[PDB]
Amino acid sequence: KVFGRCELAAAMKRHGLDNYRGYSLGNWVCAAKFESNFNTQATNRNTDGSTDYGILQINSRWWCNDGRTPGSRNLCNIPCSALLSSDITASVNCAKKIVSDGNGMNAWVAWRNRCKGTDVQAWIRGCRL
Amino acid sequence: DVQLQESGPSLVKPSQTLSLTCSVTGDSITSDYWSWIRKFPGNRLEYMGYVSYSGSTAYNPSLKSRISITRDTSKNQYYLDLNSVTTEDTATYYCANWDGDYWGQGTLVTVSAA
Amino acid sequence: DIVLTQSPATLSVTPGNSVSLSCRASQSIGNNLHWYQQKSHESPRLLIKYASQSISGIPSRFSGSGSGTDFTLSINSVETEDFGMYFCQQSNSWPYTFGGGTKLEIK
Repeated sequence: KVFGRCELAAAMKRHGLDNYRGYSLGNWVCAAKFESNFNTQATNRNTDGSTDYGILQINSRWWCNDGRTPGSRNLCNIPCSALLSSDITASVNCAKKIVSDGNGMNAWVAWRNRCKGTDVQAWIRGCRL
Repeated sequence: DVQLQESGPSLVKPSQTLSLTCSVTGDSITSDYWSWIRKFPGNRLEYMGYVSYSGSTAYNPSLKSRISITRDTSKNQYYLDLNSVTTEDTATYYCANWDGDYWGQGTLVTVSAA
Repeated sequence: DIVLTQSPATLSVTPGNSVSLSCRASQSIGNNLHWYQQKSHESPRLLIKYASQSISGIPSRFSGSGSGTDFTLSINSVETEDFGMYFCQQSNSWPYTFGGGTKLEIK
């Protein structure tokens, strides 16, 4: 499923991402935009044999288990296939745990490169929330 | 499956340092976030803090920085150090993972001059 | 610090009836509100995750709802094993905080 910017912004607010651990809602929409282009079924195979899954490209080496990644840890205690749903519940749950680590949202490389230090609120502007 | 268990002194004196260890059986401590929660004599629960997989920590400001949460990969345990305790720190301490799915049995620690 | 207020402090019910426990946040926390059950000489047990997400291994009679600052924990048809303490907790902002708790007793 490919979300529209405002559609995801509204769903993410509904999933309590607005102001979760000091991050404004715009950070999450921008992040999803640059991590997966709002595509919930997006996947990317990495060099280390790990795969990033879902709307928020969650890594199979540290966060979810896809049964195919070497030094896997499954920090989110969930199967990677659960982050490929049109339902963003599992992806949001895991992302919240990821961000609760000291590195915060810096775990999302695309977010780092394209959102951090940018006017992130613009991503929820012009939306019926 | 995973199981947690608190251990350490149950009686300590004022101004000393209270230390508890949480032993984790079933999986590596490096595969989760770990925390410490305590219950005061009046059903008052307080989230003390947690240590992330990275070793980064979050401490409740209410502890005025007397708390320290560390871990030992080799022994597969994580600890809690609470400095300069007072009768105010008398409570039932529990260790549980960040998600709160796994909890220990809880251990009562009384801070007393006696 | 986000403050959680639970009402009522105590609730008396007859096994078989239904009850709803309230928890209000001094500030909005979206859906980041969790419910715990605690019985004497026992550590807390997670009943509901993020306002309304159910937990594997928990009776179906437990359900939660609400968002923002107003949340509720419902128990459709109370059972004897359901008597004990119930606490809500928010993870939206550090430090995580718990509500004073609501005690559920047999009528």
